[PDB]
Amino acid sequence: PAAVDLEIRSLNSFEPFDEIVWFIDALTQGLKSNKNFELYETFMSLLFKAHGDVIHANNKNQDIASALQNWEDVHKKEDRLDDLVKFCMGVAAFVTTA
Amino acid sequence: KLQINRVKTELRSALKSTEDDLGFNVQGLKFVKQQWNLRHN
Amino acid sequence: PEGRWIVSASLDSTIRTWDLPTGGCIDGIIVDNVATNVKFSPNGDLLAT
Amino acid sequence: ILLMKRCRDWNTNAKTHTIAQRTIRCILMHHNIAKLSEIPGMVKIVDAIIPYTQRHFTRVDNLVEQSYILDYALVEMDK
Amino acid sequence: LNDIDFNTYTSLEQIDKELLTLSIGPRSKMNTLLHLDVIRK
Amino acid sequence: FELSDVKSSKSLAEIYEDDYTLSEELQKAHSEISELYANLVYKLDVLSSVHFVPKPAETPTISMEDAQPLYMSNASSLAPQEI
Amino acid sequence: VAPTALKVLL
Amino acid sequence: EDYHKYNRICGDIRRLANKLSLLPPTDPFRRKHEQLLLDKLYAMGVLTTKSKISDLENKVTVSAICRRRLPVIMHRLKMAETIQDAVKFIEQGHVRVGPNLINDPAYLVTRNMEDYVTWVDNSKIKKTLLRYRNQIDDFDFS
Amino acid sequence: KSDFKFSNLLGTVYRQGNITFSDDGKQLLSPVGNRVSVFDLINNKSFTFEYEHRKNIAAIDLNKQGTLLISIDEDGRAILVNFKARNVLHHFNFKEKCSAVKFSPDGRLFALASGRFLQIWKTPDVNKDRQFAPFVRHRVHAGHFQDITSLTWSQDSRFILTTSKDLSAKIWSVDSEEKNLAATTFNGHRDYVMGAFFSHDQEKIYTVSKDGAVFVWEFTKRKYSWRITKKHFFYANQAKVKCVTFHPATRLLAVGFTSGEFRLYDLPDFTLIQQLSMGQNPVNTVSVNQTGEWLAFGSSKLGQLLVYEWQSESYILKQQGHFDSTNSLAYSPDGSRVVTASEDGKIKVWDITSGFCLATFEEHTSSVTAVQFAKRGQVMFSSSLDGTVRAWDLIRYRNFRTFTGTERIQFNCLAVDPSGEVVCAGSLDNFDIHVWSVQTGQLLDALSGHEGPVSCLSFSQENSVLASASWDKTIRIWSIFGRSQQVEPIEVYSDVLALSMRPDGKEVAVSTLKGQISIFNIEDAKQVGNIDCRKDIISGRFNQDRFTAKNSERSKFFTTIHYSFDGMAIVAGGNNNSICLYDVPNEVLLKRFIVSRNMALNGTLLSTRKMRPEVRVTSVQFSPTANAFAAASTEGLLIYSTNDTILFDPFDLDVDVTPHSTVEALREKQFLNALVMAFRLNEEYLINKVYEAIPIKEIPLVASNIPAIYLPRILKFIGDFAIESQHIEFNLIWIKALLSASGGYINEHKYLFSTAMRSIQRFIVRVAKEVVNTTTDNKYTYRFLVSTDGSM
Repeated sequence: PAAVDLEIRSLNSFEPFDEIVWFIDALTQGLKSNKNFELYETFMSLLFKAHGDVIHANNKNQDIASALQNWEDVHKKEDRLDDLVKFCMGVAAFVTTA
Repeated sequence: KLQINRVKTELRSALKSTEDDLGFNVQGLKFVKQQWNLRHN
Repeated sequence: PEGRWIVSASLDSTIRTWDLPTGGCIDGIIVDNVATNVKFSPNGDLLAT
Repeated sequence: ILLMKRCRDWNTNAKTHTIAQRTIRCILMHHNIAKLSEIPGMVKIVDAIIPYTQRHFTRVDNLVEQSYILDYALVEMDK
Repeated sequence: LNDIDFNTYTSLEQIDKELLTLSIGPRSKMNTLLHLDVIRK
Repeated sequence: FELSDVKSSKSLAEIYEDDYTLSEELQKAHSEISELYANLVYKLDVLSSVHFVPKPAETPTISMEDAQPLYMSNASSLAPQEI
Repeated sequence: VAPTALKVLL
Repeated sequence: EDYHKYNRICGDIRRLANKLSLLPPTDPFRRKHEQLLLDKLYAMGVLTTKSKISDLENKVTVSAICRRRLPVIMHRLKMAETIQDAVKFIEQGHVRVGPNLINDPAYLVTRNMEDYVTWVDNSKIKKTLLRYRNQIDDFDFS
Repeated sequence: KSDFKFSNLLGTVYRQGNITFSDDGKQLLSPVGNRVSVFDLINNKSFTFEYEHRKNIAAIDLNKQGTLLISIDEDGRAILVNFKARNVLHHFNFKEKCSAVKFSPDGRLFALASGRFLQIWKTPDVNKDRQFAPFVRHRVHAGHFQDITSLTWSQDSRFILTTSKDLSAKIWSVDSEEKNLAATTFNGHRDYVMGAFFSHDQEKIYTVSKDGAVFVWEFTKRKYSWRITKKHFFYANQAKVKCVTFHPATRLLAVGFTSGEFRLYDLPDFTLIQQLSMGQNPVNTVSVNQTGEWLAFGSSKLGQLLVYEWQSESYILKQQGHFDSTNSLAYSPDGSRVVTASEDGKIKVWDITSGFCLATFEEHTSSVTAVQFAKRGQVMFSSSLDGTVRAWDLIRYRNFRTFTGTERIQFNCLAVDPSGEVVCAGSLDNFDIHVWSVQTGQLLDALSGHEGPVSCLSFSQENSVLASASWDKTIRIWSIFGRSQQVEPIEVYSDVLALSMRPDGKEVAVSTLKGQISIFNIEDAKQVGNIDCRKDIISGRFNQDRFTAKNSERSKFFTTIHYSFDGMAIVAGGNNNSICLYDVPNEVLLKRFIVSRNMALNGTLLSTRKMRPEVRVTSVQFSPTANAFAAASTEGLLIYSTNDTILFDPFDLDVDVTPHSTVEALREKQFLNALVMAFRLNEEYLINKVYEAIPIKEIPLVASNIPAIYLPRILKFIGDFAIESQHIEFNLIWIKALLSASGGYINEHKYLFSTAMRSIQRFIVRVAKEVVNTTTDNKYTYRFLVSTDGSM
C-alpha cells in the first residue's frame, strides 16, 4: 500500500500530462477486465487526491478529457452493484425484522 | 400492482436526484477545503 | 475418528481401507499373519492392530 | 458571503437543507473555484457545511435502501 | 478430476468475465490505501 | 503565605534567570503520590484478593496502544454539532 | 585472508 | 509472631497522608486522593466507621489489620473456639467466604465479605452442627 | 452437533522467548506462554498452534525450507512440528535448560545452546515416515566455562559463533576436518558478550558486549592473526545491551537496550540510522527479516510486539496484550469484533478476522467487571469496580456517557435494553439494581426486592423482560417496561452464579453453587429441565492444597454460562480447568475442553499470601456466527472454532448419492439435483464445486426449487463463504435469488434462519457496502471535476 501511494504522488504533473493520461488508461483497462475491482477503484481515488487540482485546472485539455470520458463509460456500466447491494439489504433488513 | 410500480419508479428518481445533489456538493466542498489547505500549508 | 474411512481385516490376510463418501476401497494391504483386530487412535494419527 | 451564511444555517435543519444543497450547487457551477477560496473566512463557513451535508448524505441513501421494499412487494405479488 | 481424488477444490479466479471479482487478498487493503495519509501522521 | 526570613541562596541574577526561565515541584508530589497508592492498593488488594493479583508496573517514544484506530482521523471523530 | 573465509562549488 | 509486613502497611499509610498534608489544602487532587484512601480503608474493614485524615494517622494499627484476618474473624463469629484451631479448619478447607473457599490463613476479609464467611456445604464440620440440633436435612447435603 | 477446535489466542501477542521471522518474510512466529502464535503480516491474519508444552516456552526456530518448527520449553523438553500441516511430529527431552536453538542454513543440522555446552544435532527428515529416534547428535562442543548467551551460524553451514558469559566469543567448525580453520577464542570485552556475527564475506567478525562495545575483528599480519581493527561503543547513559541481531546482506545492526529503546546501526561505519523507544521496559527480543526490511521487537513485561519498516518508517504491526487476566468478553452483534476487559481497567476492541487490537480505552480507573453490546451494535457498555458505568460509541470510539450511583456503588454485572434506552447494573454491596436512562444519564429508579447481592443480569432480546439472580437462592423476573411493573420471584436450591437468556426469550438457564444448570420457563415461571455439573468438572489439586482433588470442593460449579444462538446448547465455564458444552433438550455432555496444560498453573494437574497463578475462565460466549465460542482465561481469549470440518456428517444420504454422481448431474446440467446431493453429502469442497458451477441464468430457477429443509444450510454456506470470497456479484446474485424466492418462508420462521441471515448481513454491510461507497464516492468526484469550471 505504501509503494502504491508514493508512486501515484510521484506521477509527473506538467504539460502535456502524458503520464497521467496513461495511468487513467491503465485503470480504464483494469475495469474492463472486471477483476481486482476494489483495487482499481481505489487507485484513481488516490489519483484525484494527489492530482485532482491538476485535473481540475486542465479539464478542457483534450487528452485528459478523452481519457476521463473513456473511464466514465466503463465505470458508468458498473452501477448495477449499487442496485444489487441495496436490494439485498432492504429485504434482508425486513425479513429478519417484520 | 401498476399503481405500486409507478409509485416506485418516480419515488426512486426523486430520491436519486437529491442524493446526487448531496453527493456532488460534499465532494466539491471537500476539494475547496483541500486546495486552500495546500495554499496555506 | 473423522468418520470418513473404515479399515477392516479379514482372514484372507488383507487389510482394506474404504472411503465411505465414494463407497470404494482406496488402499489394500497383505499381512503375513491375519489381523484379528483394528482400532483407530482417538487423534487418528496411529492405528493399532 | 451573505448567501452562504444562510445556506449554512438552512443546511443544519433537515427540513430546509434541500434548498441549501441546490443553492450551493449553483454557486460551484457558476463561479471560479479558485476565486471562492481566497475570499476571507469562506473556509470556515465551508467547514460547517461538510458535516451536515454528510449527515444528509448518510440519510436519503438509507431511504433509498429501505425503499426497495416496493420491489419485494412486487416480486411477492408476482408469485 | 484430480481435485476430486484429493477431496479438494480451488475457487476460480473469475467465474465469468462479465461477473465482478475483487482482488485475491485481504479486504483491509482498500481501507489502508484510502486513508494511508492519516496512518502516517 | 509564609515569607522566608533567612538569606536567600540564589543571588540577584539567579532570580532574574529564574524569572526568565502549575508548578514543577508540585507535580513531582503528584507523581510520587500516585506511585505510593499503586503500591498501597496493590498490597491491600493482594491481601484481600481471593485470586492472584500481579504487581503493577531524551529519546522519541513509540505509542504501543492508541485510543482510536489508526485509519480513523481526528476530524471524523467530531459530531456536526461540535463543528 | 581469514581461515574462515568462503571457499566545493561556485 | 512477626508483624513487619503490617508494620510496613501502617507506616506506608502514614507517609502517604503526611505528604498529602504537605500539599496545598485547596488542591483538588489532594482532597480527591484522600477520599479514595478513606474509602479504601473503610472497604477493607480497617476502619469500623468513616474517619478523617488525622484519624487515619492514629486509628491505623497492626491490631486492626490482624482483626481483619480470617483466622481472627471466625473466632469473633464463634466458628472456632481458638485461633490456632481456626487456622486448622481453614487449612482443613471447611471454610468458604462467598462463592470461593479460602485455604490461606493470611487472608483478611473485607467489610462486605466479612459476613458471607461460612462452612462449605459438604463439610463434615457442618453436619455435626445440624445433627445436634436434629435439623440435618440430607437433601441439602447438609 | 459440531466439533469445536482451538484456533487462536487473543489477548497476548508476546510473552517471552525469541521472535522469529518466517523465511519468506511474510509471517512472524511468536511464543505466547505455553503455545506459539503465528501472524500473517501481508494477509493480516493470525493463528495459534494447538500443540501445548508442559511449561512456558523458552526458544523457537524455523527452517528456511519452512517445514520444520522446533520449540523448547524452560525444562529443555522439545516439540518438533510440521509448520505446513500444523501437527506434532516428535517429542524429545534434552534434559537441560537450552537457552537458544537455531537451525543451520543448510537445514540439515541444528545447534543448541545448553548451559556452557554447544550441542549440534541432525535434523529429522520430514518426508520420511515417523521415526521413534530420529534425533542423532552430530557433535558436542565443550569450550566455554560459563553459560552460552547466544549462537550464530555461518552462511555456508561450516562455522558457528557462540557468545558466553566468560567475556569471550569462540568459533567452531561444523566439519571435523575444518577444525583448524576455526578454533579461535576472541577476548577483550569487559562485560558479557551478547552477539557474535559473520560479515557477508565472513572475513570480518563483529562481537558485541553487554557494556555496549562493538569490536570488529580481522585476520591480518601483526604471521597473520585475528585482531580488533576497530572499536565502537554504545554511549548509553545507563542502558545495557540486552538483545542484538545483525543482517550481513544489508549490514544492519539492531540492538535492544534494557532501558527500552533500540538503535539501528550500519556497520562498519557505525552510522546511527535511527533510535526509538518502545517504553521503559526492556526490549527482550529482536529479529530481522530475510530481505532485511522488517524488524520485530518484543518486550516481555507488557507483552509488546512491534514490526518496524525502517525503510519507510512505517509500522506493519503494533500490539499490546492485557497485563492482567481478562475479566469479561463480548462479541459484536455481527461477530466482526470482540471486546475484552481486564483487571487493569482497560478495554480493548479486537477484529476477529485480523486478530489485532484496534483501540484501547483507559477511562475506567479500576477493573472492568462486565462488557455488553446494544442490539444495534453501534454502542457498547461496560461496568467497573470504580463505581461507574460507561457507554462507548464504537463508530467514533468515544465515551459519550458515564453513569454512576449516588454513593459510588461498585458494579459487577451489566445488562442493556434491546432498544438501547435503559441500562441496568448490579452490585455485591447494595442488593439493589440501579437503572439509568441512556439518553439522559439520570437514575430512573432502583429495582429492590433481592435479599442477596445481585450476581448477574440479562435482558430478553425480544420480550425485553429483565431476569436477575443473586446469592439469595432466588431469581426475579422484572417487567419494568409498561404502565405497571411486576416481579415474579422463583426460588432455587442454591446461590446463583451465572444467568443466560435464550435468544427467543422464553426460557432462562442459571448456574448454581451446587453445580446445577436449571432451566425455567419465564412466562410460566416453572422449571423445564436440569443438568448435573459436579462430576463432569475437572479440578486439579493445588500445589499448596493439603488435600485430594476428589475431596476438594474448591470449584465444582460454573461461574459463567451462555446459550448457543441455535438454542440447543450451553457453554459453561468456571474457576476450573474445564469447559463443558451441554445439550439443553437432552441434558447430556456434548464435549469437554481442557483450558490449559501448563504445569506452572496451580490447578492444571502469617503475613505473606501464598499466591500463584491459577487456571480459570472468567467468561464465555458463543460467536453470533454460530461457528465458534470464546472463553476468557488467565492466558487470554481462547477461541474454539468449527472451521476445519474434516469430519464426515452426511444428511439424508443414500446409496445413489456419491461424489462422482454429483459431478455427473453437473455434466448433465442437472444443477438442482447436484446441489441437493452435494448438501446431502455435506462436503464443502463438493458444495463449493456445485455452487460455482451453476450458471447465472439458472440461479433463479435453482433458487425457487430448493427444498425448504436445505434452505437454512445453503443460506449459511453463502454467508460464511462470501465474507472472504472474491465473487461478490455471483454471491449477491445468489442471495437475491434465494431471498426473492423464499422471503416469505424466512419471515414465517425468523429464529430458524436467524444465524444465517446475520452472516449474510455481515457480508453485505462490512465488505459489499464498503466497495460501493468507494464506487459512488468516485462517481461524484468525477462529476465535479469535469462539469466544473477550470481555475483561471
